[PDB]
Amino acid sequence: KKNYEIVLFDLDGTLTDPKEGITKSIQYSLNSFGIKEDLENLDQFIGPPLHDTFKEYYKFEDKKAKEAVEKYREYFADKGIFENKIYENMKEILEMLYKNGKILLVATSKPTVFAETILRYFDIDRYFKYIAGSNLDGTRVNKNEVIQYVLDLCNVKDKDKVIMVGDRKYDIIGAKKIGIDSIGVLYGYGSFEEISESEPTYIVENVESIKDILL
Ligand SMILES: [Cl-]
Ligand code: NA
Repeated sequence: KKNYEIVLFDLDGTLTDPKEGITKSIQYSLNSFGIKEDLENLDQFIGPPLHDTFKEYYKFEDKKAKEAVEKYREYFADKGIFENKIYENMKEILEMLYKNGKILLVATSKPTVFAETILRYFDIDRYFKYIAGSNLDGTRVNKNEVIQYVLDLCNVKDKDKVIMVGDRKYDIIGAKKIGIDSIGVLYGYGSFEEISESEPTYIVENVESIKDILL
């Protein structure tokens, strides 16, 4: 069994669930064009780019598609950003890791400002040394790039004591490009099919099981 000293976490689907704010932001946008939808029917739009949702599903023209994105962003910045749910038991495991002296980092494709806002909202920002996401109104940053960035801040030499925790293949692919171990979680947005096919170092069903691998 290996002793990991640096643990990286993705945000959405790993630490916190953004379902409420994302679906409500889409609903608000659709409403702006007179389209009524139940939030349950918008869950499937958590993940793909908004362009695909408005263009491929709602068949909005390129111009109407940008107006839809603007309305989404308006609601998200105002209220959507505060509509997240922390996964049950995550605060406890972060506290346990931190108290054992592990360095905890966030490496996410979500904009940094949003990641920091959310971690601050749940009073868990304090457990992370560095938090790295993408730029607001910028290009979505790839996972290997944000993982490398955050390790470089720690001036890491022994990459064997580093591990990435995430709920999507993108987290595992990122980890493999960097040459670090990974935990693929199943309680987020990645299916067992997806996670198992990405071949992470470990697979966990729930938050509590993270303890068994890291401690
Ligand atoms: Cl990557
Ligand atoms: Na995620």
